[PDB]
Amino acid sequence: TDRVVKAVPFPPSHRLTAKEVFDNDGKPRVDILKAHLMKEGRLEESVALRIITEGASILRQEKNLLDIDAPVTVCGAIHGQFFDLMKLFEVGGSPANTRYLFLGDYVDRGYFSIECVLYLWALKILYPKTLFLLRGNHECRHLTEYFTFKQECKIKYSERVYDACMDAFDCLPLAALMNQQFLCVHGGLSPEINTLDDIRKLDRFKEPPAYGPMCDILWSDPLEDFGNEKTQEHFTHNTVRGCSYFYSYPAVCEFLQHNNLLSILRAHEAQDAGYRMYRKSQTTGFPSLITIFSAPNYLDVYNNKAAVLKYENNVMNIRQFNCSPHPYWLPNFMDVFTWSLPFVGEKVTEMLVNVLN
Amino acid sequence: DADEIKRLGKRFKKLDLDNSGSLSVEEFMSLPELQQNPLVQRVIDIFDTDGNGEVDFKEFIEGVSQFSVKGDKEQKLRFAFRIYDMDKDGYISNGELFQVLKMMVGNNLKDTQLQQIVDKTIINADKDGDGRISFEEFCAVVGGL
Amino acid sequence: KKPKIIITGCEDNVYEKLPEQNSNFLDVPEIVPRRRSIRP
Ligand SMILES: [Ca+2]
Ligand SMILES: [Ca+2]
Ligand SMILES: [Ca+2]
Ligand SMILES: [Ca+2]
Ligand SMILES: [Fe+3]
Repeated sequence: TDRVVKAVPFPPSHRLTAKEVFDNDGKPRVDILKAHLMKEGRLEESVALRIITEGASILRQEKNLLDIDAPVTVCGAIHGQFFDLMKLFEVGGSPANTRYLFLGDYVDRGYFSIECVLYLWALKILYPKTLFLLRGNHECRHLTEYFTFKQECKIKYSERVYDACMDAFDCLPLAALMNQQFLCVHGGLSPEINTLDDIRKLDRFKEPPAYGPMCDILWSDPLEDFGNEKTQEHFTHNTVRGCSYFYSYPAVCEFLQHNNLLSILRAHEAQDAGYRMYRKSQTTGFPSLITIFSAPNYLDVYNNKAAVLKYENNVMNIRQFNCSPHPYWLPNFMDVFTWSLPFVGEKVTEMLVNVLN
Repeated sequence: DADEIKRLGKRFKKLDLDNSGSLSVEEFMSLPELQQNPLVQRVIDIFDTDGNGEVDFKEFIEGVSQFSVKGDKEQKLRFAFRIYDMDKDGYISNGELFQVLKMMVGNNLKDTQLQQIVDKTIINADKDGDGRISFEEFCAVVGGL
Repeated sequence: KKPKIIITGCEDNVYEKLPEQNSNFLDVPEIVPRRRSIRP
């Protein structure tokens, strides 16, 4: 009876129970989940931990290098944009009848990362053979405690949910082999990965180290002049990231030609049009490198389009989409009492300072 | 300390332009250093304890005395809670929090963006479901995490 | 035997710009090279 603005929806306080989310066969009801999560509605902590654990069990069974066949939708970095994730599934096709391959980076940046994790983990449980989730550089314990994802779990839910995600991200596969043609990673190649068996030999169930091929899978980036190189140095130090390497056009072409592949799908880097097809390989005729970015209007300032890749019927359909309205949040999930209390303490002090003189 | 009462009597006397024993808002706004301040009216409403639209010398001392170094953390948070609680019913409702914040933020936030963070603040800080934040609920978020 | 590439574009993004924060009032904190993300 004391609410000035009614133009925004009042978020619900009823935490979804285990009976409202899960059916009688242990299948999560994604319809109740989407409708509740989009209203900024929270789940019961026991349910939030149940969706993470049952999903991580399916992820722990999967291999380091997944076998995915066409038709399949290839998504890029989401970065906690849950209300843009809802438009991504409408552009790329409903998950109930379309294969999906995500390339990581589901958390951090966007202030709806836990909503993205709970919804993508619920689709992974409901579709354990048609939907696939790979790991990015942000699905670790070092970046989430630095990029407000730990704060997102502690404010919306509890620190126990954050601990469950750090154990669920360790189960995310590293790479994927799509249709025996394309290698799908997050960052890119590595100076320690010559064959696809080098991808299989890695122990992904750990925190991504600062070295080794596991770090280069998620952190490496293409050269700024990819395709127009000054030298032939295959891997140089990635000076922007501070770790991993820069892979060149001769490096990717040699890798594509050695393992008899066509291209390398990846994300990890923002694109103004949501995608970027790099220089064609002289021995294939197809773009040797393809960056995919599924975050429209990155950080609410980039004003960029986001693209998804729907590979079907020998056609690589890069389908773009724009952003969607999302609720507002103060930086680092700060409440209005913490934000305004210093201003209250300061300006009131200035009053008596000048009143009493 | 009767020395402070006599010393603050002169300062209260200069602020009294009409010499009515009370201080109106326009008599406060005679201070050029209090113009650019969104919480002058709230402090005047907190100091006033009858509704005369004016702060007498007894209300002046009762209000100013809560700001000396001699005072526990509950005294300071008592005044801070009364900043948002406008009607002085003991609790802060959704409108009282939106209205007071509207003064401090000016136009740095739109109404649709200020209302969203106000609701989510109370939602994650209303341990009783009454739709409002109490003094103990106000203290469980301020001071520490 | 390469596949065909088709781009399905859309219209420009429609979002809301935050009004510039008057430092005199209660301002919102700011958030923080433009192509790659952020180093550890
Ligand atoms: Ca007077
Ligand atoms: Ca009075
Ligand atoms: Ca009240
Ligand atoms: Ca309450
Ligand atoms: Fe990344």
